[PDB]
Amino acid sequence: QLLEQSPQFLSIQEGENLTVYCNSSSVFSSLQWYRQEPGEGPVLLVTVVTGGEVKKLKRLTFQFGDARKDSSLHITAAQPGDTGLYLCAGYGGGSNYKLTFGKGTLLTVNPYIQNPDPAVYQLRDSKSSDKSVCLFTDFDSQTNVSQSKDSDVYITDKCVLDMRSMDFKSNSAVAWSNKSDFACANAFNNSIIPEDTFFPS
Amino acid sequence: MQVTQNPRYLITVTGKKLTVTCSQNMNHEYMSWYRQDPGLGLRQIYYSMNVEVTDKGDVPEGYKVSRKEKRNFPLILESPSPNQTSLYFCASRLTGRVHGYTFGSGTRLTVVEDLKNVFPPEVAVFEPSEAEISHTQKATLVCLATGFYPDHVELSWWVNGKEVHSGVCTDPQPLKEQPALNDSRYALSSRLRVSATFWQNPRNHFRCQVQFYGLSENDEWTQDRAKPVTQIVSAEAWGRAD
Ligand SMILES: [Cl-]
Repeated sequence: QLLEQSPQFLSIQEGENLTVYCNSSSVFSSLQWYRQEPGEGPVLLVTVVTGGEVKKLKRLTFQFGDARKDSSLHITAAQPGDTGLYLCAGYGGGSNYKLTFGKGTLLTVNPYIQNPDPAVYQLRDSKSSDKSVCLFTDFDSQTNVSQSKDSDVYITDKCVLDMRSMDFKSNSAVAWSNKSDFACANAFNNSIIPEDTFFPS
Repeated sequence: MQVTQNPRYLITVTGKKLTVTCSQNMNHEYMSWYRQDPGLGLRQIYYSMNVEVTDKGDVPEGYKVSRKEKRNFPLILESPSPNQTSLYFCASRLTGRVHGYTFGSGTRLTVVEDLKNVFPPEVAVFEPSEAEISHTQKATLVCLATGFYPDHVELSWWVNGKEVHSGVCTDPQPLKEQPALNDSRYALSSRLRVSATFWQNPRNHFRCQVQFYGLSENDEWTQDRAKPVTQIVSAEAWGRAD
C-alpha cells in the first residue's frame, strides 16, 4: 500500500530526455500511469499488467520490470507541454481492490530562452504610489528563484509568459512586502542570480 | 468519456452535513473518491466495485458513501471538519486490472471553522516600470490578489474589454499570507506583458479580474463587514502618455 516515486520534483530543459521511476514493496495486479495538470483531473496514460512489458506512446516509453514491482516512464525530447504531475498507481494485488497512488513526479520542462536579459524592476500601484512590487524578469530558464527568510516578504515562483505575436517568451517572479528595508535591489537576494542582472536606479 | 463532479467550489461551515455528488453514464462498475492535499498526494477515501458494493480506502474516517445506483457515487460528510478541507476527485473505471480511471474535474471543498474566516480578495494592478520600457521595449503589468479565504479564485486579464491569454502568466497556486495559521488568507499574482507602445497609448484599457467563489444566501452572516459572497473583484488601469 505504498508506491514510491522518484524524483519527487524534476526541472528539465526543453529538448532533453528524462526518466521517472515508480517502485513499491507491494505486488500489484496492475500499475497505472497518469498525468495531471494543477487542480484538474488526472488523465490516464497507460496500464501495465505483464511483467517485463514495454509500451511506447509516441515520445513516452513505459516499462514494467520482470519481477512486476518496478515501472519507469521515459520521455524523449521533453517539451514545455509535457509539464505536469506524473502519477503512478497500484491496483489490487490479491487481498483487496484498492487503487493506491504514489505522490508523483512534478515535472517542469523549462522553455529555451533565446536572449536572456535578467533585470529587477520596481512597479507602483496604479491606485497608490506608496504601494509597490518588485519584478525579476527575463532571466534564463536555469535560474532558480528562492523564497525569502523574511516572513514579511512574499516571493512567487517563476512563471513563463509567451507573447505569441512577437514569438517571445520570458520568465518572471514577483516579490512584495510592507517593511521599510524593502528595496527591489535586495528583494531577490536569497536567490543566486547573474552578476550582470540589471538594476535600474 | 465524462465523469461529472459538481460543484467545482464549495464552502461549508464545520458540522453541517454535506454531500458531494458524482455521476458517470459510461456504465462503469468501479467508482472511487480521492482527496488531494499538499505533501500527501492523492489518497483513496472509499471505493465501490458495483451497485450496493462499497469498501473503505485508506482515509475513510469522517466520510460515508453509497451506491444505490450504478451512475452515481455520493460522498457524505455527516459532520464536516476543517481537516476535511481538500481537493476531491471522483473517478470511475471498468473492473478488470487492465482498465484505468477517467477522473472528474475536482471539487475544492473548504470546511470553515467559522464564517468570519471568509474574506474576498482585494485586487491591485501595478503599472509597468519606465526602466523596463527603456531597456526592453516591453511593459509588464502585475496583478496582486490579496487577503482572500478560501483559495477559491480564478484570475483573468482583460484588455480593451476582451479576455487575453497571450502574454500572461499566473502563479500555478496562491501562497498563504500567514503560513503558520490553519485558516491563513491567500495571495495570488499574475503578469501581463505588452509592447511599450501599447502601454503608452492612453486609449488602451487593462483589467485584472478575480472571480471569488464565496458564500450564498444560504449562509448566515453576522459580521459588521460586507458578506463575502461569490463576486468579481477587479483592478484596472489605462495606458499612460506621460
Ligand atoms: Cl521488477
